[PDB]
Amino acid sequence: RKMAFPSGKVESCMVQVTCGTTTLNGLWLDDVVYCPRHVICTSEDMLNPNYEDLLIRKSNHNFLVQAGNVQLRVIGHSMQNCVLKLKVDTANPKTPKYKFVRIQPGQTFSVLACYNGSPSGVYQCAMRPNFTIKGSFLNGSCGSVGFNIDYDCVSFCYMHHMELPTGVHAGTDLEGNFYGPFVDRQTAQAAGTDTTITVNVLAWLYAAVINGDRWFLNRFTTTLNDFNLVAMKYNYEPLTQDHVDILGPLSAQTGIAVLDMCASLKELLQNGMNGRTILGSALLEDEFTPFDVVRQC
Amino acid sequence: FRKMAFPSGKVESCMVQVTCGTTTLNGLWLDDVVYCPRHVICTSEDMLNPNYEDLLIRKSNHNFLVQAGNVQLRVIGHSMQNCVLKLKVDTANPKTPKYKFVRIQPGQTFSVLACYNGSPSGVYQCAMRPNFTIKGSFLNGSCGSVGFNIDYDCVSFCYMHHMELPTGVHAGTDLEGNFYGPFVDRQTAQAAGTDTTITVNVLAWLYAAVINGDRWFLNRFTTTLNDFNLVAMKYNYEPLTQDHVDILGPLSAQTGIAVLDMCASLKELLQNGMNGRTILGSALLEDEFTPFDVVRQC
Ligand SMILES: COc1cccc2[nH]c(C(=O)N[C@@H](CC(C)C)C(=O)N[C@@H](C[C@@H]3CCNC3=O)C(=O)COP(=O)(O)O)cc12
Ligand SMILES: COc1cccc2[nH]c(C(=O)N[C@@H](CC(C)C)C(=O)N[C@@H](C[C@@H]3CCNC3=O)C(=O)COP(=O)(O)O)cc12
Repeated sequence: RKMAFPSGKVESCMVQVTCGTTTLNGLWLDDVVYCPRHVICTSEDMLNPNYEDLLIRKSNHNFLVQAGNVQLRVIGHSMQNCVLKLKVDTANPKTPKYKFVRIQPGQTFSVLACYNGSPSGVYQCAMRPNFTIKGSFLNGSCGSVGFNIDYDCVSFCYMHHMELPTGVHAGTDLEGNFYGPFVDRQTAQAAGTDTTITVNVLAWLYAAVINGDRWFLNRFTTTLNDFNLVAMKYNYEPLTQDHVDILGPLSAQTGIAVLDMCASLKELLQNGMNGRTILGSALLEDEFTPFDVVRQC
Repeated sequence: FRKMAFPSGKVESCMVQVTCGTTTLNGLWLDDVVYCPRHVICTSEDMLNPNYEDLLIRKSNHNFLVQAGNVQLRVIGHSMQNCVLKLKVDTANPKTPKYKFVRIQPGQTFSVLACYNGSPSGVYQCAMRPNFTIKGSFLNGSCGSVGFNIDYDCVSFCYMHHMELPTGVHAGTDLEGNFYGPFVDRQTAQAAGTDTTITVNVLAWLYAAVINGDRWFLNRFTTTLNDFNLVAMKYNYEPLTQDHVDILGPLSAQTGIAVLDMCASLKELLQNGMNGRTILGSALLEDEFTPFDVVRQC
């Protein structure tokens, strides 16, 4: 099932940042607070703000950073693409081991949704191929982060900025770079047309096999280039070499070649399910990575 | 609209590892007591059918090996409340939250924090099914994992994991050791009563889908409460009470759709199938969101 990482290490890092009357969420790691730069906007700013000129008018004493109602004093500020970095005078004693990472489409992560620096909920998300995520966010949620946990090291990968007219969501990595062609303006932006995450559909077929559901296994094989040409015709992502490599463990475990599996999914694409389920669903599931399959299992 | 768990940090600070001999599971460390399932004291040979009390009198405090991360806690006492072992230790959990022990009623949801060897591993949302099972995600060594709700800094523990049924649904107890359902902490194959679908939750979920723009299942018809329950019972859905009607008010006030209107919508879904369409991306009528879960998310 959809399963989030335990959130306690990220929870102890959430703070709020206020400019005038705009309060977003921030991420407090060591003695730096990271938040979306549009906190320095007010209403007339937003259509096309001048973050350069807006941040010139700013001084350290304009920034109210609070862990709860305890203020942390700002001693430096700077902009790095779309994230503001506020240097504070206290190193967060609950700073976990961590890295900032830029994820690829198809990869999953947990979102800690927060409001006023207060965690509200946790859930698993997948970065769609059009660099949106299908999240759950109200107003006040900007600055909420997404993350993975590997050996109690936290890999921060997403900071939330935007809800698109289609209800899906957009944001940056922790260096302030948007995933996708989105800009942090009060603007109706359009997502690229999404596609199905092929490497994840394959992982899910392996998990079916691991569990005894293998009727779909065929006797054929394919080249990777022939599958990628047939896959794009069904709005499926083409497979990279990195995709085949992370399918490796599930391949070895089931004994099924990655490219026989590809030839098996192709059949499911040309001929459908035939009123037959796979792991209980009538639809192919594309938001479990091979890591998520191995994670449990 | 996603299935959302409560932040698990408050529970993470409480999970520990409990080992007796060659069996290990998770315990819950609040104040100066560690709570764990009682079959941790069982040998392999014992687990088929053991006398738990005589198994416990023959126990020494020093045979219990409680590890909280890297520190070993010392057991200065023990007792047994139903299927839950209470291990008094010489150290109080300094990170003990405001908490309470609650017995959940069927249809209600909670967050499960899946743990292994006392280490948290995942968190997700479950519902107490009508037949007092939960459709969990649990492996070897998950026994002692807990379910809980948080309500303004207060944690309400409602479930401790014990068992996976042959059908692959799961069973356990409240934090006073009383099983949900007719299950026992024996190593035997146990079946549950026939399960049903949580009606008021499906309706909350239909209301969720309208709030997210999905409207294709709405219709102009309406129904009486009793004529809806006749059809719901026919399809193995729980009955709808007036109380359930009232709990749904906020969603019905919010969307402009009277509850008895959404029931006519659900009745037609039950009698006509979904014709290959989808609601909030699901091919199935989802019944593990309560009205409170929808309200708090939307
Ligand atoms: C013409 O305008 C539009 C037209 C059509 C679609 C549009 N979409 C946005 C947008 O999304 N705008 C960002 C801010 C940008 C301008 C930097 C925003 O509203 N983000 C929210 C999260 C959002 C709100 C609810 N659910 C979320 O995901 C926060 O993170 C806290 O913002 P608040 O200060 O608390 O209101 C503007 C817009
Ligand atoms: C003939 O026997 C059977 C036949 C058919 C079905 C059966 N089902 C069970 C059962 O579920 N038994 C509990 C222990 C009893 C004594 C209450 C258990 O087996 N295991 C887990 C949780 C489980 C592990 C797999 N998924 C979970 O949810 C623990 O965590 C504690 O024990 P372990 O640490 O694994 O040794 C026995 C059985």
